[PDB]
Formats: sequence, structure tokens, C-alpha cells
Amino acid sequence: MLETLKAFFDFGKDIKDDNYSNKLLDILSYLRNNQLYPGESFAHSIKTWFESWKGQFTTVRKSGQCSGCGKTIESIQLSPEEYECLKGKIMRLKRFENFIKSRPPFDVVIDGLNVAKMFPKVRESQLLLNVVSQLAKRNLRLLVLGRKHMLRRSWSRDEMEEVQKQASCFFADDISEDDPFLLYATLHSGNHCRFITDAKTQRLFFKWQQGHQLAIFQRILSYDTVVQTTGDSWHIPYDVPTKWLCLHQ
Ligand SMILES: [Cl-]
Ligand SMILES: [Zn+2]
Repeated sequence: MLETLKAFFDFGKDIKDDNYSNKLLDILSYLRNNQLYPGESFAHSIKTWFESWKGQFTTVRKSGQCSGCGKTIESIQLSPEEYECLKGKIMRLKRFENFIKSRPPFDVVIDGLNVAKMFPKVRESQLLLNVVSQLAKRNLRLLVLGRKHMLRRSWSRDEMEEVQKQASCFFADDISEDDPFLLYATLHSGNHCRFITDAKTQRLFFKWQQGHQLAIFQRILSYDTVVQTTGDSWHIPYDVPTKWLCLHQ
């Protein structure tokens, strides 16, 4: 589909209807609101179309600070109001709710089932413990969302006991869905908590996810990797990617 969209940018160089241009800008806004990134050849067409504006293919510093503008890429951290927005509408089972509310916030919410079943070679009671042990080395509060299945041999427990002594474990019924509990416990704990597993808010969810998801651990950046603009500038990631199209005018 990106292939088709690119072709309309190419047509844009000669089509100087400024009503046509604002439909091309709508595409850019669609990319932003849905965490999509153009291909490299699509990026070239965007740069080229805008220049009919100065474009440069660049990278982003550790506190980017784009190498091209010197401008600072949008922050990945949610504002207190933005976070209280996204939080409210995700919660929009009471044993779990109780479990959370009678306890201090957590730092990492771990989807035990999906984490354990991702490196299929090793036993999954072992894999969970390994993830927990590496994280408990820094004294974080850990909530492991598990199932009654984990406390039934054989998921050697044994090994689950070592898990429960370094992480807090809530064992939901085996039929329960994973996503609701993880989203609740993480968002309830606060903007600081991370996890392992409308248009403005769907964007917020995407910003929140990118800045709070621990990927097996991958580093979380200071800045937000999305198509973005300030009016005088556009910053478009392409080909999360690390290459950026820099536009300023
Ligand atoms: Cl697509
Ligand atoms: Zn730049």
C-alpha cells in the first residue's frame, strides 16, 4: 500500500494544486497516527516532493538532537495529563483488581505465559526464572502474571518457587485473557512502570508502548520515533528504524 502512496508523492512534484498537497500531508499524518514508516525509496520521494524545503538523510543522537536541524526530536515520555488520559480509557477479575490495589505500584509487569513460551528450546519454568533473576538484580518490584498451569508439574516447581521469591506472582485462571491484566497492572502502577510481553490516544498508546515495552533487554530511547512535524520542520523515520529523513524550512 505504501507503494501506491509513494506514486502520488511523485505526481506531486508537478501537481502544484495546494489542495493536492494537503492530501499528501494527510498521508504523513496517517503514518504518524499509526506508527508506520515509509520505505527508503518512499522517503526519497517525500524529500523530493517537499523540494518543489531542504532535505537530508541523517541519524538521531542519544539525546536527539537531529544531526541536521539541531532540533530535538519529540519526547517519548508521556505528560502527566497525557498519561492520565490514556490510562483512563484503557480501563474503559476483581480478585486481580484487589490484588493490585492492596499493594504498592510495580516497576515491571511480566507476562509469564508469553515470555516463557518464546525461546522454545529451554524449559519455560527455567526461562521465566532467568528473566526474573536478571531483573531482580536491580531491586525492581516485579509482578509476574501467570496461570494455575504454572503451579502444576511438569513447569518444574521447584523452579517456580525461586520465581515467587524474587517476583510477585498472580496466577489467574487458565482461561483468562493475557492483555487485560497486563495493561491494567502496568497503567495502574504509573507512568514509570514497564512491561514484558480515537486518534490522539491511539497515538498516545503507541508512544506509551514504545517507551515502556521491555524487549528481549533492548534499550528504550529518550526520544519518540514517529513521523513528526513542527510546521517549519518534518522528521520522518524510514526503512524501530534508526534512519531519518530531515526536512527544515
Ligand atoms: Cl501498509
Ligand atoms: Zn533534522
